[PDB]
Parts: sequence; C-alpha cells; structure tokens
Amino acid sequence: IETVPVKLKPGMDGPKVKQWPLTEEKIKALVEICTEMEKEGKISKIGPENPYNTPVFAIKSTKWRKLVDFRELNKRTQDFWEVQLGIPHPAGLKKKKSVTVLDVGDAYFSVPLDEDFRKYTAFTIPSINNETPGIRYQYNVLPQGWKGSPAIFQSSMTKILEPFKKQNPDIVIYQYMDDLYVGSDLEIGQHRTKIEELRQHLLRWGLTTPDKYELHPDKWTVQPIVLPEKDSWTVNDIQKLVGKLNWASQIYPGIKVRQLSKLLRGTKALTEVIPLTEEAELELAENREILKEPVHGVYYDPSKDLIAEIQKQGQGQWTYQIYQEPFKNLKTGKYARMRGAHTNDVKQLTEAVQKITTESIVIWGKTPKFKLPIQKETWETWWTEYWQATWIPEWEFVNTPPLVKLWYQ
Amino acid sequence: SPIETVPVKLKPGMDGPKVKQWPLTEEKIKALVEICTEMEKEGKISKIGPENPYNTPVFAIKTKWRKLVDFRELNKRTQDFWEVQLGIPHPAGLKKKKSVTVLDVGDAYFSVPLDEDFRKYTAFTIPSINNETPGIRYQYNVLPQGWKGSPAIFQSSMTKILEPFAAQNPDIVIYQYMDDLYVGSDLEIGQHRTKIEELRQHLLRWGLTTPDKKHQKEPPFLWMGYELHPDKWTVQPIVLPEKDSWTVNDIQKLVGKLNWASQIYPGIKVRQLSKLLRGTKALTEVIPLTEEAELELAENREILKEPVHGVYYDPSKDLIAEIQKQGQGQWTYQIYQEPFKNLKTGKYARMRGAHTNDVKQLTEAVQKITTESIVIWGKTPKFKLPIQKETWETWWTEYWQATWIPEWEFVNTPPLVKLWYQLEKEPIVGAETFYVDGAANRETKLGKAGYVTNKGRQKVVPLTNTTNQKTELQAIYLALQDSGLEVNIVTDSQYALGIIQAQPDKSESELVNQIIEQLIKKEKVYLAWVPAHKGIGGNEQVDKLV
Ligand SMILES: N#Cc1ccc2c(Oc3ccccc3OCCn3ccc(=O)[nH]c3=O)cc(F)cc2c1
Ligand SMILES: [Mg+2]
Repeated sequence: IETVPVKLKPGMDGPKVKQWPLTEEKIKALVEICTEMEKEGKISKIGPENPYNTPVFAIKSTKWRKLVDFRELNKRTQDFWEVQLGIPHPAGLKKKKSVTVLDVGDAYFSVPLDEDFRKYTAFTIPSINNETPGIRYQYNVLPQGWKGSPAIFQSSMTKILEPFKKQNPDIVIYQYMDDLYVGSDLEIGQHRTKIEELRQHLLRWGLTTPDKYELHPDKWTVQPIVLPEKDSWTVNDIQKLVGKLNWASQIYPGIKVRQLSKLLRGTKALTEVIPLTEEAELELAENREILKEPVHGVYYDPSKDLIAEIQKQGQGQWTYQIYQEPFKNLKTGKYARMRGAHTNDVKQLTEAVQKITTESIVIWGKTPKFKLPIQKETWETWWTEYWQATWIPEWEFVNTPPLVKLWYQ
Repeated sequence: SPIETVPVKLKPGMDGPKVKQWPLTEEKIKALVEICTEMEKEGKISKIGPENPYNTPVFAIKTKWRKLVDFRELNKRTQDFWEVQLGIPHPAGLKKKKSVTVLDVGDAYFSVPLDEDFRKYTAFTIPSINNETPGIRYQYNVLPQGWKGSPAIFQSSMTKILEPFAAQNPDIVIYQYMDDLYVGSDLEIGQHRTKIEELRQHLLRWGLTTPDKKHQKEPPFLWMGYELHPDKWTVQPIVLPEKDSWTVNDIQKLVGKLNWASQIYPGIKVRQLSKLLRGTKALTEVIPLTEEAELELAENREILKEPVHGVYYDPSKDLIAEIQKQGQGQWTYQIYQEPFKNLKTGKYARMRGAHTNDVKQLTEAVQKITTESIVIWGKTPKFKLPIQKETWETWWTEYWQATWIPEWEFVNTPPLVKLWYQLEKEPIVGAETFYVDGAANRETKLGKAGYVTNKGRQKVVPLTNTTNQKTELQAIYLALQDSGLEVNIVTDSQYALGIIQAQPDKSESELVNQIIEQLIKKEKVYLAWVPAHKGIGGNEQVDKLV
C-alpha cells in the first residue's frame, strides 16, 4: 500500500469542467452513493482551496451506479501515462471467434491513490436551483474511469492473471480501463465455461465481477457497397445509380460509367423505362466486380486518433463508418435493433455509440471521436438515460449529412 | 476569530508581491493611521518589522474616510479556488414558508481569519512625513477585501459555522448568498422569532454580527431585480425610456430589460429590436428604429402597463408547461402548476439558422424548456403542445437527426403546428419533367437560369447581381412557376438540394420564401439530383443552354 507517484504532463493544470444540472432523483442517488463511499474511505470532502472539478452522473440494472467523466483528467495525465505505463494492445483479439467482456473495476478500490495527486480528482454533486454550492469530494483511492487506475494496477493484474494464462495459452486477455476482453476460438459452450473459470479464478484472488454479452470479431469488416438489382430500370433508377457510382469513383479507382450515361441520351421523362445495353451491362457487372474488393492501401495510423460518423436510416437502422482520413474507411457497419414500446432515436443512437466504441476497442485499443447526428443540448440532456459503459468516447455534433443516407445503405 | 483557517498557496514558481508605495497626500496619511490603529486593536491587522520583503499600495477615499488596498499583483499570484457559486436561485423554484427573514452579516470578510503562513504576503506600508521617515508596516490577519480568495473561503467558513445549527434544527431552511443569510420556516410566528434569535446568538458566538429585529429587512424584499412577496414573486418594475434617438448602448439596455421581464410577463417579443444589433458593434452608433421594431416596442409597452406576478413551487402538484407560436419564428411559453397562475414564463427564437421549420423550432423550444425545468426544479414538465401526433411523428421519422420527444398532449389552440407540404418520395408518373440549371460569373455578378423539359419546352432568364448558388435556386423557382400542380424537377446542385430537401417553412432569404409558396401550392413535386458535367442527358442540354 505504497502509493505510485503521479505527475502531470509539463505545463499542464488540472481539469476544471463544469458539472451538469441533474434531476432530483439522480442527485439523491449520488448523495447516497457518496455518503457510503466517504465512510468506506474511498472519497473525502474538500475545501475551497481545491479548484479542480470533474463531472459526475448517475446511471442504472435496478439500482444507481455513479459514473465519473474523467475525459479531461485523462487527456492531462494518461497521455503521459501511455508513454510511461502503457498497456500493449494485441492484434489477435480482433480475430478470435468469440470475445466476452468482464468488468473488473472493483479491484481499483483497495489501492490508495498518490497523496499529492488526489486534488485533481475533485467532483461536485449539484444542488437544485443553486440552493447550495454542491457537495464537494475528492478520491482517496484509484478511481474507476481514470486511465491511470488500470496502468497502476496492471502489475498486480498481470500477476493475478498469469497462472490462468499458463493454463490456457490460446485465450487472449486484454485490459482497457475497467474492462477485460477475453477471446477464444472455442465452441460457445466451451468459451462460456472458460469464462466462468476465469471468474472463479478472479474471485479466489479477491476480484469480484458483477455477473451472476459476447462479441464475434469475425465480423466481415468494412462491407462492400451494393448497387440495386432491380428487374427493370427507369430513368430515375439509372440517374440514382449513375450518381452513386460517381460518388464511389472517388474511392474505387476503376469505376466506368460512360455507357450508362449514354443510356440516357435523350431528355427523357423521369419514369420512362429504359432497356440496358449489351454495352451497359459491361458497366454494371464490372462495377459490381470492382465494388466487391477491399480498398487497397488503407492502413491504421497510430499517430492519428480515429473518427466515427453515423447516419440515421429510418426503420431503426443506423449506418456508421470508422475512418482516419476521408474516403479511407478502416471499418463500416450497420446497427439495427428496435422494440416499439422500448425504442426511440436517442436510445438507438446511444446503443449504437457504445457498440461502435466496443468494436473500436477490440480492433485498435483506443476509442473514436464521434460525429453524432443530434442537437448538442438534446444529447447533453438525455445521453445518460441509456448509457451503460464505464468509459465515455469524445464526441461532437455535426450538421446535415445530405443524400449520402441512401449512399451508405 | 476561532474559525479554522483554509490553507492557501501561491501559484507555483511565483513569489509574493513586492510593489513600491506611491506618495500619499498629507490629509490622507493621518486618516489612514487612524483606521489602522482601530483595525489593529480589533486584531484584524498587525505591525511588522521589515524582515518581510513584500508590499502593496494603499489608497484612501471618502464624514468618514475609507481605506482601499489594490491587490491585483497579489491576486495575480495566489492559487485558484473553487468557483464562487455562479448564478442565483430562481424565485419560481422556491417553496412558500410561513416565515422568512434576511440577515446581513456585517464585517463579513474581516471576521474570518486568514491562513497564517500566507499572511506575510499581504504586507502594506504608509509613507510618513514626505518620505523623510520610514512608515508603518501592517499585515492582515483576516481575509482582505478584494483578495481573490476571500469570497470562497468566507463561503465555506460560513457553511461550517452553520453546521451545528442545521443539525439541531432540521426543519429550518437556510440559503447562503455572499453577505446574506435567508432563513425560512413553517414555525408559528414567535417560535420563528425565537429561532432567529437563536441563530443570531450562534452566529455572534463565532464572531459574526447580524441585524437586530428592529433592523431586519421587511417584506416585500428587493433582491437581485425581483420583488419577493410572501405569497408571490415578480420582477422589480421595468422602465422603458422614450428617446428621440437610440444608440447601440440604448438598444442593448432595452433588449436586456425586455428579456428580463419576459420571465414573468408573457408575450414579450425581441426579434425586430435585436435585428438592429446585427451590424457593427460601435457602441455610440445611432441607428434609426425600424417600423416593425417600434411596433414590437409598443406591443411590449402594452403588456408592461399591467403588473404581473408569479407563484412559488409546490412539489405535490404536477409541473405543466405550455407553448404558443408568434410571428417570425418567435415562441412563448408558461411553466405553471395551476390554471390561473404561472410559475414563470419565457421565449425562444431561431437564433440565426439560415432556413428553419416550425416543427424543428418547436422541438428546440421543448429542449430549452426541459433544460430550464431540470435546473430550476430538478424534474421535467408535462408538456401541452399545439401539434398533432401524426404531424410530429411524420417529421421525426423523416428527419435526419435523432430526437427525443417527451410525453405531450395536443392543445387545439391556433396557430397550429403543421406540415405545410411534402416532397414525393418517388418520381411522378404523368407529370412533366423539368431539367433545370443556373450559372453565374463571380466577377461580373450576372448570371442565367433556365430549364428544359421532356415535353419540349425550354426557357432561359437573365439575372443581375447574383451568385452561382442563388441562380441554381432561381432555376428551381422557374420550374415551379411554369409547371402544373404536379412536376418533376432534376437539378445538378448539392446546395439547392440541401436547402429544399430540408422542407423549410421559412427563410431569411426572400427567394427561398418564394419557392416555399410554390411548394405549398403544387400538389406533387419530386426533386431529383444528378452530378453536373457528366453528360447525363437532360442535364447535359440544360447545362449547354446556360
Ligand atoms: N433579500 C432577500 C431575500 C429574502 C428571502 C429569500 C428567500 O427566502 C426563503 C428562505 C428559505 C425558504 C424559502 C424562502 O423563500 C420562499 C419564498 N418567500 C419569500 C419571501 C416571503 O416572505 N415568503 C416566501 O415564501 C429565498 C431566496 F432564494 C432568496 C431570498 C432573498
Ligand atoms: Mg448547375
């Protein structure tokens, strides 16, 4: 129980983010949670001479967990705690036939946090209507959601995990903050029995885990674009097809389209049918054959953090692309799930963001900055209502994505 | 005096203020030594023998001179603190109490001791006898006025002095605010007066004077621009000046007063009055008021002639909020719990989106009100809105953004929020197909707009003082004018397709308004797009024409 010293990157002050207004119910859950944590020693009240603040939220399955937004403290510490105490990211985790996630954040709560550092973990429980300045805490142990907590604990973690790895060399185990990804090529029943084996092994060494949720990164990554396959095509369908191929041509080098363009030689009515030429099928079938291949020369770049764009499609579907440079996608996909009595645009969007962030963690070990299609203040109000991860991606709110909505589905 | 001090650092690397004293006039020096011997006898300051390198200047000003101590160079150097309570309670969020009193804490900052190790950094000096003799050297033992740390250290010191009293009196409500305590209770009068004297004695035991019941402020309370009444609240009376001429300064002050009043007086409008400020920010630039602006101002005076009041919150009752449209993208709303009284009122405006839509603006207003409800009461209102279920459902299903729509019910008070037209999702069989294009010269600023149809019609129209995007909107306006009630249109412009596929009800550009009229009139309009300069057919001929 000798604290690891923690130093900030040079010339860098502590975080000073504003704390969001919260409803009375969520303030009461935060007050109960913190009243308990204070008498367990995990946190303590602080005075006016501590200026830093970090946002706090309450989320839910039928009881309230607290959720701290350490994004700003993470930018000002962990970026010098990746160069110093960084966690290597395996490239095999993206390939395993199954991957289960295990929450192991409880392990941080025994370990003391460095005495000189605690000031920077300060947070505020708001009062309603500014009746009081908020209740004002700082952490005395490693906080969940801080990216220094896993880095400090990783020696203890690799020690506790080592005998299980020696027993099962072919399992992959990677740690991103509070979560442990474990991947195997086992049959799903063998995979889940091995997961329960790891849960029992973690319990014998004093690590509780909540459960009493699997990924399949054999994902068919970055799906090819599909042209419509109608039995008979009107001027309108050919115009939409030619425009879609023309947008593709700035991504795929070899698209040809001239014998589809001459196919609308006259100033035709939009609904007039046109037969396809023996020459025009040379455009359609060959553009399909060239559209069914991966783009050449697209590689992940460690020096540049990933970007993820989303487009609502209607009917509960959402298209997304993870990319680092424009028109050079590293992954694309489609989220889709709905229940009419239990689904709306923000629930679908938050679930999609969590799913994309999980894919991004399994694939590259870091998270994308989202370009979310939603009013800013709407999202800032309601995103916590369906949030479930302990981590939070960066995000911003983007103006209209026009007409590409058809071009990505 | 016995209060525990808050430890205080200097900023890292930085060291304490060493500042040469300015010369002081003869009448002021003795007037300062006079205040200083009394401050010392009270223990607020203490003399020092100059082993202390630091100094800051001391001014005087005035039947009783006061002393001033510039502290910028020290405040530059001391550590940051917890930010001192930005914002204030909203009276709509207070709950009624049978008794309310207001205690001014006197000498507030000088009653709370300064941290010991830091006191040496507050040294100051009084010149003596035209700098012919060394002056006195005092230093503070308590929070200086104007010190960067005084307000937040006093706040937390006060909150700690109140702890035993709140512990012993769970039912009494105390609000802190700077020098003031606001105490409310549901005790019968006399029991409340006894508790006020108890709290006053407890405060004096910690060295904090408070007004005697002969000097405690009487209701209604004039606080932060409100009149706080025992059973109602309102804003302090608004005065709108009548001027023969108006500067940007005057329009700023007027827009501010009108916005302030809008929290309780319903229906105040600010659009035209604030459009005057859209130009250059030179504060003295006199601007003529416009016709619509003075109409708006008179319509505001009409509402301000009659006084209006708000009620306080009752947690047992439901929280209802209702929204009404006004002209040019203005919306007003009332938050209320009872049929004839409001908790508060307010407005919303589209705030410089180039083209907007009634359902989008109504949704943004519901968003603004949801954020206000969470801030002021910690919950969100039930909504009563002038829109039908099918209208909003259709809009939020077509719309490209995600959107949260809370529980709400229809209120059939016109004007109603409606969808004024809908583009067809698929091309119109049997309807004429216009291919349109428009082009312009960026230097000469003249252009052409035209169309070519499958029926064989063609037309071209000259344009002066236009831009290459404005011409492509003009070409669509042309096709709408020259077609029957069902028309297909094929444009080569991404910009025009974005402006029109958003389905706006309104725009600050007159040409888009003229298009919106034609879209409401036409029975069906399919709008399609193709890349320019690709020889598509139709678009090729139209591009050749222009
Ligand atoms: N000067 C002054 C000032 C005075 C009082 C303030 C204030 O009283 C309260 C303190 C504790 C609980 C409720 C309170 O107010 C409820 C509304 N209210 C007001 C006056 C009255 O006569 N009756 C009544 O119901 C609260 C506050 F937020 C600021 C106050 C400021
Ligand atoms: Mg054009």
